[PDB]
Amino acid sequence: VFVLSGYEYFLGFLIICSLVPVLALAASALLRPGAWIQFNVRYYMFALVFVIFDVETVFLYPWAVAFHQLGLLAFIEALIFIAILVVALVYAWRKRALEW
Amino acid sequence: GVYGALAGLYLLVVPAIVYAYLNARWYVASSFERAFMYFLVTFFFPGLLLLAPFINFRPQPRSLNS
Amino acid sequence: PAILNPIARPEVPQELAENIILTSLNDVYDWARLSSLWPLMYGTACCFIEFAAMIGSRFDFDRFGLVPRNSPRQADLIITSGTITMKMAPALVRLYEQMPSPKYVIAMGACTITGGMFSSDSYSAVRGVDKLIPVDVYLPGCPPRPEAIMDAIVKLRKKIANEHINERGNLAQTHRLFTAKHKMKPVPPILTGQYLNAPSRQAPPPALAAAM
Amino acid sequence: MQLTYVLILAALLFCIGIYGLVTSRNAVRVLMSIELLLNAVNLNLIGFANYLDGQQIKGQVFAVFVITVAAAEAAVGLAIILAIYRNRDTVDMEKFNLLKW
Amino acid sequence: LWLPLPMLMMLIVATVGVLVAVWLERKISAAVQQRIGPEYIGPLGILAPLADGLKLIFKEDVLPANSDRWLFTLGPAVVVIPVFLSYIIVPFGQNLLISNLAMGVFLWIALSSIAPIGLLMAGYASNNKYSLLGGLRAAAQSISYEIPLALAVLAVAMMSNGLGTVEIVEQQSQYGILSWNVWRQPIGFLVFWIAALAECERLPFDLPEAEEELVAGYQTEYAGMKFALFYLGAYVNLVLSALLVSVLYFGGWSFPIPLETIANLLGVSETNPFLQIAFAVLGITMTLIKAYFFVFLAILLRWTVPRVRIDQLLDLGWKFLLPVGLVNLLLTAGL
Amino acid sequence: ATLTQTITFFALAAAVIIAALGVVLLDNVVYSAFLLGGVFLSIAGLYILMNADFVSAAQILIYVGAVNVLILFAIMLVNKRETYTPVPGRWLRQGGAAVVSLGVFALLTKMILQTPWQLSSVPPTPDSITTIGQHFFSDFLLPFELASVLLLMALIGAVVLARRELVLEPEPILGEEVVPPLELPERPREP
Amino acid sequence: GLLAGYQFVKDLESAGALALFVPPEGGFEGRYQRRLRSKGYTTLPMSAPGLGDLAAYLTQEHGIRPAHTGKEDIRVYFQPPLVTYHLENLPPNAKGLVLWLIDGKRLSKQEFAYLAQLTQTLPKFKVVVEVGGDRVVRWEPLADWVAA
Amino acid sequence: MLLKSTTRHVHIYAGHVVDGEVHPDTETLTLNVDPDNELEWNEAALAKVEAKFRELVANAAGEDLTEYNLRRIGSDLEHFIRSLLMQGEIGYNLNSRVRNYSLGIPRVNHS
Ligand code: SF4
Repeated sequence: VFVLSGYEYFLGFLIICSLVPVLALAASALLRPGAWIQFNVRYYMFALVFVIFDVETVFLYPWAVAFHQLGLLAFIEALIFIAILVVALVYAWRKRALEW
Repeated sequence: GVYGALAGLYLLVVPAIVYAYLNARWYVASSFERAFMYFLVTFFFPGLLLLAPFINFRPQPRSLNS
Repeated sequence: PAILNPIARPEVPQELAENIILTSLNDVYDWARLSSLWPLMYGTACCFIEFAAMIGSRFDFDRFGLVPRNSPRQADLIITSGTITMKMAPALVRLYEQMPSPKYVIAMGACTITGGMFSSDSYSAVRGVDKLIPVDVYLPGCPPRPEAIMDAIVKLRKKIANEHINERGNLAQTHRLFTAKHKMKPVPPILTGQYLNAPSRQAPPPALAAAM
Repeated sequence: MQLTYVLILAALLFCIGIYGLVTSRNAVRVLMSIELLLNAVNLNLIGFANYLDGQQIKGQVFAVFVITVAAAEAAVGLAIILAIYRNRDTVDMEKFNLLKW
Repeated sequence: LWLPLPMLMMLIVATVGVLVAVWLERKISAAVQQRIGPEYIGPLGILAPLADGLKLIFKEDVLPANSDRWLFTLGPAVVVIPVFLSYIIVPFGQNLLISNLAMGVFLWIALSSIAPIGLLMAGYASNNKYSLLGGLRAAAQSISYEIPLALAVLAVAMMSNGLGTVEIVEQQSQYGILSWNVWRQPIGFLVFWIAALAECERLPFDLPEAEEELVAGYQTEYAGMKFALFYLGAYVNLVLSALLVSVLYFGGWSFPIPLETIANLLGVSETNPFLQIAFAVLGITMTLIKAYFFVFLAILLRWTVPRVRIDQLLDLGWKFLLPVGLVNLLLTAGL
Repeated sequence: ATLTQTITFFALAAAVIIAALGVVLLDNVVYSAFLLGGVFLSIAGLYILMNADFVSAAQILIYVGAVNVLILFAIMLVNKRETYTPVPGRWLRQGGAAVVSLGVFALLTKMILQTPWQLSSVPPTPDSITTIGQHFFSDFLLPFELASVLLLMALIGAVVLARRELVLEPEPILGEEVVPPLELPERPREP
Repeated sequence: GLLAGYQFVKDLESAGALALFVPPEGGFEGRYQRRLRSKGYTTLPMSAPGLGDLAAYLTQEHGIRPAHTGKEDIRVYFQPPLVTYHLENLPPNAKGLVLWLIDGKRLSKQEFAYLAQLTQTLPKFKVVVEVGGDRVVRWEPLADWVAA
Repeated sequence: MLLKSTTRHVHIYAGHVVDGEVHPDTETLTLNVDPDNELEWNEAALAKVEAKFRELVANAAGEDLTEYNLRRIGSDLEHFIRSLLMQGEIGYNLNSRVRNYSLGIPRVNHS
């Protein structure tokens, strides 16, 4: 059974927008005639702070949608999650993590 | 989508009026008329793209009265 | 003989036939190329200010459709803007080889036509850039006026519209390769990337600082 | 597609992760092969939630916490490889056998 | 072959929506330098987006010498497919919606996360030194401006009691202009608008290398049809981000009674055949009047600010836009 | 209208297992790392087919957009152009792993089919972002608060194990007997 | 207008000496030297101010004096006459050639009629002297233009 | 390093060509005459320059490997390619999209 509504057009639009590059690059195919990067650990360090904060955003999306049907006790409990991960953010500035 | 009644009101007859309006008051229009002028082009653009190579805005040849 | 530098007769018949539709779809090919040709932002000598003045306000560059792109992969047009010496000669044919295949170099100024004032006696100027790359439109003047550079683009738009769609086999380079083995002694390179931290600047040498 | 065909997909997606966990010689390809195991326990988990206990999904809640652990285990996991690469300038799992016996 | 009528009518207004934004770039940016803009093609420049893209097809899309082949070609096809798939969200019109997904402002931020891989497999595969330095820098810029943009949508989803983008714009349709979300979220809108401008616009991007920290960016070794996907695929996201500003905050398809005088950006008389088609297509598309004000704004904002360097570009997203994005979410809650 | 849910299942189930063999068996690791997004997107295609609209949209954000970008930065940082290709290192212990992995797979398939599952014919997902959020703050509350403690620790630890020691690399702090900076004091020594 | 047929090919074989009035930005002139060249006519686009006296350049051999620049002698390069040399190369399986002169508005009125009275006295040879500017490209014979 | 000499009719490289991607060697020299096809060649004169190319590499096989020496060979090939034209051996191309006649104009011998 598939009780999701609105996804009938998602499978068709996934194919047609995928046919935008593969057919246009084929429509153009019939009309046309001391190597070092330095190991600087900031590309990793900017991406680690993303993963810790791309997960925080995911955890707050059930809270934000189902907020005004939960109440105040689910706001005190959801404030502990934000206030702790603010200390993760102050730790990243102070320890020169996201300095670049 | 209407077949030929309301489509021709958007695609052909009204964009042909704007091209008369675009030729006349484009460089001499005021500071208020110019911002409204960019809105009709950003709205009738699939209409104005059809009658694009039929109208040429090249200046009229002078008479050389001197 | 009979004629010095003779012209080879076209033995191929050039059967360039088409209907009305394929020459209507050839008008769309040729219009879309002449109307939006993007110049490489190339400039060496004095005839770049004459071309940089055309990017600006008093003469609009992007009015014929010319948006300047500063990399040879995106751009197609290249205006040879200024004197090419013996250095900057292979850095320009490298700039010409790395372009998509309808390129259309134009020359510009008296120095890329014949080496204008540097034809009489200069020991390093390539006299004319047609010794290096094929030029579509010449343009004399020293410097050309910025009204005159937009004239040579007008002559170039007359050259794009002549171009036939099925003659695109000559737009690709040929391969007449050969190979010979030399007996030259290889040498180490001269210009490695050290100027400040070279171990020749930190201290004066002995047997000369006594009388210094 | 029934419940059974998701599980044999998850049981096969597990054992390619096992084969990469034991055979791979790059230190980073073991971390990608760990993530295959932490998806096969997700594909098992939502598939147990759709056909069993569909009204209150206890599996799709438990499917959320597996992603956040494995995202936090690969953020820790690559910090370790990047501490080794600054000391031992290779990433070779046949070069880290110096604590032998 | 696209037998859905709504799916073809959306693919045209996602295609003519690009050529508006290309032409508007070459005339607004030529107005603010006191020059004409592209004349001589079309009437006054209307065929400048057609002819700039049509010449990109007819060029030899050649590779560099020692490059990866399957990731060069798949480079642009990962940047542009999720910004083309995420047009399935935007419901312009009262009597038009392509698909009523039960989320979709969360599916848009999900799909816009795949684009840093497309700048990575293009910066790596073009295979010179100045495209890894430019690819790892372009990837590390969509990273930093993504958490502030996802928390601006968290606040406007708290007020809307859902993520369905029809249910968002239905909460602003009860009072016309009194209940647009900009008046209730004046600090979460600038967080949306600065972060969306810092992921697709041309002021905080290293592609014009007049600063020479790299050669010409990550799209240096690209040419032809592949370059058209990096170029005519950047304005696809400028329109969609400007659409979602005028969907989330400013009410999509919402406006009071049109029965007014001649000063309503229209003709002269009251009941003409010219205002009935300026109403009925506005009764089909009301949002692309609003969505072409921020495209007009984002082009005009390009010449307003100076080119901020990448050392201070990521000192804006992490250190400013994210803490303001947090305290806006608590202020949108009770606290 | 139902066979297009079966054809799109087996086309996604073959999108993962040909990409899962790609992340394991492929000779280049960057081609191996990019295909890991092919696993994570195709698995996210299955979650929509299993009526899990939120868990799919949360997987493209984390696994493709955050984890897979974290993998790719952590491979452009280590290339070093020195593979050294010592494939016959000591023995053929890559065939011994093909027996345990094929052994676990044949073990699990015998378990899957013969076990009677009590599948219910009720319609699932009454708006599964509302009944997944009334779980985070009633029942799954203490795993939700511990996920905050786990993620803060994962940022304290992953910073101090990967950051540069540009504060003081030559720091002889003190001494009773000699200890190198940022190392455990038990010096290596062979009996 | 927009869709041009092949009337420019039959107008040049009829009159013999055309006169094109093209827009002065170029680009739309050359779509008529393609229909001309698709029908077997080759095209030699010369320059109108660069040509000297057209008796000495088109039908006679002329001494092009190179730039000696003080480091040479006064050389004389006797080029072959252009119209008879570029016609002997082209085989008779195709038609003749044309002289698509550009910037033709700086030729004197005597040299217009000499390009008119030479295209009849020479068989299978035409001229298309592009002269003047107009809002739309339109043509007429050179016989009517010199009397205008 | 790929030392080279790129004139219009002559592209002397220092290295052997392995399917488009040139690899720099120390022993070999690749030469392709007329990459752009301005002169219409024939069967004989594509073999005539090999009597000058392999002569000039062998006769100058005692000097260094610099781009001043790869240019000094290429400035002698392009002065042999011109001596083919002034003897009338080869001729210009007429299918070519450019017509600038870079090696002098066609002229008759002695008026
Ligand atoms: S000829 Fe004179 S003005 Fe022109 S580029 Fe050379 S030096 Fe500059």
